[PDB]
Amino acid sequence: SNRLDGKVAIITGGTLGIGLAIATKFVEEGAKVMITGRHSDVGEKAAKSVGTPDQIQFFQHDSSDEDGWTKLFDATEKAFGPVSTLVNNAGIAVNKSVEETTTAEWRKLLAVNLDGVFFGTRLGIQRMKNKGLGASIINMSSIEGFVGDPSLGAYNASKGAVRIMSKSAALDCALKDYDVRVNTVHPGYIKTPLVDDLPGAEEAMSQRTKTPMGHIGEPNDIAYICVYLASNESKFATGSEFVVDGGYTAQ
Amino acid sequence: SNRLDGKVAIITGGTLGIGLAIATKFVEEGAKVMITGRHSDVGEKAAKSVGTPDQIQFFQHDSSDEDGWTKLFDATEKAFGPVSTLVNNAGIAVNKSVEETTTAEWRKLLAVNLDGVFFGTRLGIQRMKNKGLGASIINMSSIEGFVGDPSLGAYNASKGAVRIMSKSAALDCALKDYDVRVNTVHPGYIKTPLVDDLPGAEEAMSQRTKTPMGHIGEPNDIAYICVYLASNESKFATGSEFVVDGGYTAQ
Amino acid sequence: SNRLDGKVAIITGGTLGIGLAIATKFVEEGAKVMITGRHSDVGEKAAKSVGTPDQIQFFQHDSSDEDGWTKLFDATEKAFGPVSTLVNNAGIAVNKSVEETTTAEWRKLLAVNLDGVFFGTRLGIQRMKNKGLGASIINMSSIEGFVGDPSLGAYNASKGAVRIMSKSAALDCALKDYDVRVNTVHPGYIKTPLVDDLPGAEEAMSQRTKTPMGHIGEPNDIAYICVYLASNESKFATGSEFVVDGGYTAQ
Amino acid sequence: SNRLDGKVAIITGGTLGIGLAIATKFVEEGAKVMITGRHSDVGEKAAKSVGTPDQIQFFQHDSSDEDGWTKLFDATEKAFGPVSTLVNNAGIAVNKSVEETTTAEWRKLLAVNLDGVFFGTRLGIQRMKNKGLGASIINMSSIEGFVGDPSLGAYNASKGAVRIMSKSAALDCALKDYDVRVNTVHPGYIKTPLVDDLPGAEEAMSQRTKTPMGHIGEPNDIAYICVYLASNESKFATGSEFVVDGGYTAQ
Ligand SMILES: [Mg+2]
Ligand SMILES: [Mg+2]
Repeated sequence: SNRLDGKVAIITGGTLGIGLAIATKFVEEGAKVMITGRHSDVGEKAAKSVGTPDQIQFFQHDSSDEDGWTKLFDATEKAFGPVSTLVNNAGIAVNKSVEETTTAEWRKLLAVNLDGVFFGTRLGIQRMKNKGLGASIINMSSIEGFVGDPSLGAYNASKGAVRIMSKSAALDCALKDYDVRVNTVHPGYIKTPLVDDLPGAEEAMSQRTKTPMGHIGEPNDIAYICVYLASNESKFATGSEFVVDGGYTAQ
Repeated sequence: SNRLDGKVAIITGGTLGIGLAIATKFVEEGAKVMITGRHSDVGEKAAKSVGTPDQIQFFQHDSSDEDGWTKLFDATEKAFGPVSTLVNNAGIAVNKSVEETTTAEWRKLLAVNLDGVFFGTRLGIQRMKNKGLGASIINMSSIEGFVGDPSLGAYNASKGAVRIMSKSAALDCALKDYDVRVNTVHPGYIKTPLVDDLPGAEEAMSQRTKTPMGHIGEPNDIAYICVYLASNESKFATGSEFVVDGGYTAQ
Repeated sequence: SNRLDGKVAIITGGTLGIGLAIATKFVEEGAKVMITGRHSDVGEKAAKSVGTPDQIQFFQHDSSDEDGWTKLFDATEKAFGPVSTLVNNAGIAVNKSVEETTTAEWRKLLAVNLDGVFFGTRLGIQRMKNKGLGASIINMSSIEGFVGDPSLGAYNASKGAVRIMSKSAALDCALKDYDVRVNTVHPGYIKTPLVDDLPGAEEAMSQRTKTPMGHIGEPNDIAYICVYLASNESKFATGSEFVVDGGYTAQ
Repeated sequence: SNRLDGKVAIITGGTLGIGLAIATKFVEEGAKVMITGRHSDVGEKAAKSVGTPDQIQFFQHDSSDEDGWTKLFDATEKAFGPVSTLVNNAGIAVNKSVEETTTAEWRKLLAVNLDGVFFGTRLGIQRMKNKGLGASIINMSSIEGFVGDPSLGAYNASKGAVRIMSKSAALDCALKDYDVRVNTVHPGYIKTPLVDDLPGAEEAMSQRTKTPMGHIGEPNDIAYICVYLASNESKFATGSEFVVDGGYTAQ
């Protein structure tokens, strides 16, 4: 309770799934939140479901849209004051091996999962540093930032990039005393409506050879590690990877 | 607040420093705690400083003492009910390169830092599994479980061992549905009275080439990640390494 | 001696530095080699400096040029027969933090260091699979695929991406029994004429806080690990990272 | 051919399997070799199977025997001159989870797999430093130094320890300009006569969920990486881990 007192957070892809759970717990611990998403119909319903406009608002945005990032920050500042916390959560996947990935698929995925994370991280550092906010940038990877999957080629590329880029940003921010931390979170498989929509997906992910726990996680498993990283409890963590994966990467 | 509702924790080396901060925050979040340490004079004062006997007690023990482990568990059960949570925190260091380590130094260090962790982990699994406790075993490494230090040879050995042994235990516990998670925590340098006692130590550890933040951490930086791992918030994390190091290992 | 009997290799950025040493040793070990580079004057002179056209040729190419990759594979086949070995070595750097990277610098570095490696890996799998060649794709990272550097933000993103994408491609090729291995090489600092042109650069890179050996490496340190990976000596190695760094990443 | 000109190597557990293939290739590449093993009958026959006494000899030793290590180095010097290269290959396994490991099994496995490697590394540094030998210490781990296995608890502890202790020793040797490199080798599953004696073992280890290549390796896959590490070809490699696993750890 009140673990995020006074924080102001942007969560990209905050209207569904993992993003939405992050938002929900952020609001519960006292943060002001701006969630983003591509569809206003979903976005505005999501925001209202979590709380009132003085707690949480929606902002329509594609994380691959560089200019929209500037608008997003300005809007969040107008609503809630200076942003302290950024969760780069929006992502997409392509279910293809490297061999079978088209160039269009490659660029589309990178623009969200890599360029978007870059735009958010770069803008977040510039806007959040040197303000005594206890600022924190939480970049969503994946277990796919640690291990390959033969049918997630471009996704693996994007998540390996976010992993190491985040260390670079962490170190610069530390060395320059910016009061900004940057860390990555690496979910294993997580049960969401989208997973429920793909027959047999949870069942495959729940095989012991994939997830040793023999079941997949839930959105709140990611929201709780994000609360920790956004909070000043984690003021000495920067440049680190936080895995919450049911044992996936342990074997 | 009440993040450790109903938990019963053993924290080895709980009377000083990082251990003591863990204990303090554990009690604050509603856990019952048994702290261990080598000296009763220090131990009993430490326990009373944190709370009353129905919250926290001391138990004298050297973590390298296999038979004492059994007593420790029995005592903790007698005081507080079934143990749910084990923090293997007790450790020592030897300030020697591998080349310059005597065999006596080697065995002494291993007996605490490796055998002790093994005895605790093995006994913890046996006593905690299959009880619906939400059991959690948190094994203290180190940044020295990731990277070498030329003057910490045996220490590096012990911390690399704990790191991977912990994954083995994690996986067995998961695959057998024991309801026990095992994870490791990897502090960077942390300011304690013992560090304050070694002239120039904090100053050396605070050089940017060591810790990018340009200062070292404090005991509560470790206590907070331990609260998370002991709590059911982290029910999908097992077999993972959690680093809190000021950027040390990021560069 | 004759460690690469019968192999046919493409080495991108093969006209200078690391690439040129790889090419030199490849030819010494009996491979046929196509080197690429941006300047025809340089490339032709480099090929002739190594051997005759029956051993080594040049093909002008920018590794970001998708169509030109098809032309390079066609050309190499026409000269030497079916390609067995690809070294994705071309790369560029931007000396900027994430915070200070322009979008143009981001895209230009990614086009070479990431898209180019994708284009080469994808086409290499297509062309080399299922031909009993003992095919091997060697993707040049860097130490910057393991650790961050505060002033190499885009470069870190690109080297992280190559690291994990290469595991994805390894796994698919193994699972499909393609007779293609994929592995990464991670040089630390290496002395080249370009380093020699920057006063003080080698000395800085040779500080013990950077390279524990107290000096930097030479192009042949990367050529020898590449001969191992290209040869059938490494037939059981796939999806692995091979680091040759003077200790940089060990501390 | 002549890749180990002038070298003098000790290989522990050199009479069978991986060790014997290392010894065979070492001799083929011009090294002088002392192999160790427990059974004199086996050892003498193995040495003679590889070459003559001017190329290779046997010394009976249990790698847990501290004093015998001094005797082994003395003996090797007397036969061949100053030792340049040490391969710490001897090891044993216990097929138990952490939970089910007796203390006796723990101590017996650690004495060989951990203390023995310490004793060899320590004495090797002492003996090989500062002699212009291009000295190289190659510590055999395993994939079990990266990932856990639920039924190899003590083995995982020992392989984690060797992994990181070896980085400590690398760093000290580099920093002190000792002309000693230390690196680890991490085999995945390898076909030997001992595997062949367990019905079904190879088939199980060859499942794609274990080894993506769908088959296991052979002793020469580990011998070739060891020739690279022992040779001056790898003069800039220290403190690194070299994995040869058929993809095991990539997924
Ligand atoms: Mg795995
Ligand atoms: Mg480092």
